[PDB]
Amino acid sequence: PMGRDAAGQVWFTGLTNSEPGDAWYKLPRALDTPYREAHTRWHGCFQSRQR
Amino acid sequence: AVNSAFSSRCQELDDSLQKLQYHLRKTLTEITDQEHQI
Amino acid sequence: ERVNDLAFWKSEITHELDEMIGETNALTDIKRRLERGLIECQERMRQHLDKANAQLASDRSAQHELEKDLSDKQAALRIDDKCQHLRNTSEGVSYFRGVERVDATVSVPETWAKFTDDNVLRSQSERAASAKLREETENLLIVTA
Amino acid sequence: ECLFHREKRMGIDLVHDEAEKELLAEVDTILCCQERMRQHLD
Amino acid sequence: EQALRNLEDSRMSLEKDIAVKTNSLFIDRQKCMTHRNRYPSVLQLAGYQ
Amino acid sequence: LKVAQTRLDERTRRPNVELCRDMAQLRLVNEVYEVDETIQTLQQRLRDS
Amino acid sequence: PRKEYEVACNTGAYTSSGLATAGFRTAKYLRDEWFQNSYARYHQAFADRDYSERQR
Amino acid sequence: PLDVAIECLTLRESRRDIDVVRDPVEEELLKEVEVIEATKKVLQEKISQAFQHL
Amino acid sequence: PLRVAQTRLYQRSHRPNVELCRDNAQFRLLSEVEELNMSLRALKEKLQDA
Amino acid sequence: NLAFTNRIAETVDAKNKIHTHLTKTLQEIFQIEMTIESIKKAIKEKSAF
Amino acid sequence: EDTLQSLAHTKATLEHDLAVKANTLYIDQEKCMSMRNSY
Amino acid sequence: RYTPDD
Amino acid sequence: QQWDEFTRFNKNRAEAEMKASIELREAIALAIAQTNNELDAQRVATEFTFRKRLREMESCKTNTLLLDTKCMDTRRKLTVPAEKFVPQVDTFTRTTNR
Amino acid sequence: ETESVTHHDYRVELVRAAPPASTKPHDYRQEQPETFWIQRAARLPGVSDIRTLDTPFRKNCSFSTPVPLSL
Amino acid sequence: QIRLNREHKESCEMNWSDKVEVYNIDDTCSRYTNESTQVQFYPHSSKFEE
Amino acid sequence: SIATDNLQCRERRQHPDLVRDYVEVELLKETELIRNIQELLKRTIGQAVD
Repeated sequence: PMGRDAAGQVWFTGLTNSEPGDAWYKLPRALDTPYREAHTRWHGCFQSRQR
Repeated sequence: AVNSAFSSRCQELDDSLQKLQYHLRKTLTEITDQEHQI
Repeated sequence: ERVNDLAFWKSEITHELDEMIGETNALTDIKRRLERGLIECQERMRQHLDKANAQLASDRSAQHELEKDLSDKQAALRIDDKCQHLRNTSEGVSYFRGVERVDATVSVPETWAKFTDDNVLRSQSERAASAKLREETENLLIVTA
Repeated sequence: ECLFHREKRMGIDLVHDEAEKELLAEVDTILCCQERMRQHLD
Repeated sequence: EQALRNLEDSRMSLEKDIAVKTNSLFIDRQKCMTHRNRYPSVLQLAGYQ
Repeated sequence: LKVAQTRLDERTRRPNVELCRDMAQLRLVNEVYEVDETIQTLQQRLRDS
Repeated sequence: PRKEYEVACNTGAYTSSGLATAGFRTAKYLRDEWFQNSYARYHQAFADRDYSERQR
Repeated sequence: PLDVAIECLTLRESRRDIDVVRDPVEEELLKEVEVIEATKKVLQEKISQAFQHL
Repeated sequence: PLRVAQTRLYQRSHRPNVELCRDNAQFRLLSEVEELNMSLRALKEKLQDA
Repeated sequence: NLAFTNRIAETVDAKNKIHTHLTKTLQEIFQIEMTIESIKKAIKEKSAF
Repeated sequence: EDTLQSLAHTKATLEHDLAVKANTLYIDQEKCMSMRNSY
Repeated sequence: RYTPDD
Repeated sequence: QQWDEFTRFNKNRAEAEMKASIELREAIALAIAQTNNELDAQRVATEFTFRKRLREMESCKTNTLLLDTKCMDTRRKLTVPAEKFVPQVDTFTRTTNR
Repeated sequence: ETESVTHHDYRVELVRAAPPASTKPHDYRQEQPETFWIQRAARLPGVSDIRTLDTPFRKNCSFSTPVPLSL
Repeated sequence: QIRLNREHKESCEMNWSDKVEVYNIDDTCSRYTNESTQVQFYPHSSKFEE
Repeated sequence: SIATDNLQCRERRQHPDLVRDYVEVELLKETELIRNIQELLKRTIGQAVD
């Protein structure tokens, strides 16, 4: 908030408070998985080209 | 010259910290007195 | 392939910007009804009115970077696409000399991608805070009703 | 909004000048005059 | 009591700054010179001339 | 070699963050150097002929 | 006034800040800026002290 | 989490009168703090060793 | 019709490089956008008095 | 509004001059390269005698 | 060819500058008349 | 970081 | 002898180093895992104690209860996804001397 | 009436204002004056070990330690 | 001469191809009506000129 | 490598405490110096072998 209120909380840039790794025991994919496709889908082709 | 500059900077930071604790102690004292007064 | 990464990225940004557009418009309507309530607690409405008004500027404040990101990236696309269509025996192919062992660049691709994500991640987080801010008003309004 | 669109330029084209000064001044004057309006209303 | 509230805001800001400064001091005081202690000697830089 | 360089140059015009360290630039400079020594070798062959 | 003064203060061929009409300054600070912020937060609580003691 | 713990401790100074008594949650927060310190030291040493091997 | 015009502009916003052309059609489409906004909030303000 | 109009006019003039200079430079480069291959022609019939 | 290389350097220079000039012109033309029309 | 003159 | 000597020496040095590599990597991974697990467990302990605390007070008092709820809503930030979290307690700025 | 003829008659202005720029920041508190000694601190006969920053003239009291008192 | 002719052929074929896609898209698009489907709200900012 | 790691470490800092001073400027200076020394050495050894 710009004005009478201002709070200096630190929002987390989610990259380590998650389990992006996949396995057959992880495929249930609970709806709380922070799985924005942005990095993950991009990570797919990124590692594919890097290989 | 790199090493010299680094030493100067860290010493300045230490001075700042000293100032901060100097303030905190009397802050606590004033809070206690104000509570006594309220 | 690099250009395809950009087109993929801009579509995400193109999408991401669009939600706050409607989010802001709905938030504006919430404001007008409140000043009607002023014309129609009274300390509480004006306090929340200021609270909601301060959020209004913050939303467009959050936009600032996104248009800045959209603007400068597509300028590079001009360079990339021209380089993409840079061809042998073309017109502009000429013998410049000297600038081969030159580098002053701050980019490791995955870093660039996340900085784009960081701007996005802050953005919709603000949008959610906008939605909840609306909800308290009507409940307060109904309580005020 | 005009000031926002004013900042999208880059490169050597970031010059600060009289137009920016006048936009700043008119914003200030709008604020002060609406405050006068508030006082004369109250 | 409002002044007391202001005082507690000031103090909490103070300890927040304390924590920040302590972290920064630990970082720079620990990593830099300890890694720099491996700086080579002028002769081997000159190539064991 | 002409066209390879012509590709190499204009990427320096990228503004702040899209300025990128890439497979493009590094592979390009490798190609430039390689064709340079290739030219030298062909000149040697021409002398022999 | 103050805003035009500060924007005119630093406009030379040297590196400048990210101050503009709106948005946020980039986190990278400068010596004088950090010093002035320290002095401001310094004097704030100090003034709060005698603010309270005048009612004491 | 260290910052959250510190902030909660700062809030808990706003306790009044007889309500200022020793609580096990305070000890819990302290234990949090020293656990954080130990983890910090451990990972610092790990990073140092890794750098030397590099 | 506002939805129609928005869809029109959006799908017109996909022409490759040079073929993306500026003409009088965009000027119009914009003009309908603002005039529909005008009619919209005119109806909205009339709703209050209704 | 007045100030902004003045800015408009000055910028337009700058752009016009830049474009003219660009065109002239292109044409002159064409001239230079043609002369270069002319000399490249001359050398061999020089060597023949 | 050294002379030609100098020419090419200058050419690239002003060719780049024209782009930002046009960018500023388009920004101004989009901005001004659109918002400020009357009062 | 720029004046009109230059 | 010298050729085989230095060749084998450099060889063995290389394999020893590449083994140290793998063992260090394993150590790093396990350390990260165990640290995270113990942090989470002790946090759950804190939350249990706080719930009990709330229970006794429900069994200046309103001041304590307000403080309890306001510090309560802080802890959820640790676990809730960042995109969703936002404070829900007392965005009523009572501090006014500024 | 003016302050005096001396001030009025002998008033000269429009001189170059402000002192020359420092060309680098300075803090009095802990900056020591350099010397022919200090610039050539390494190449001097009377200079001890260079292992303390911001102050070369610090005595490396290390060798002085005997075996019972070596620390 | 063979090489040069083939190069210019390729360039002209490229430009004609682009013409083909843009024209086909426009014709397929034009069939819309007001009370139709395939029509959506698009709050896109009219910024389509570089 | 040492200088690059130091730059990364200095980047690793907290919000209300991060500045721009001699240390990073000077670090850039040593980086440039190192690189220039490298190509100079390469050229010198080339002339030597010739």
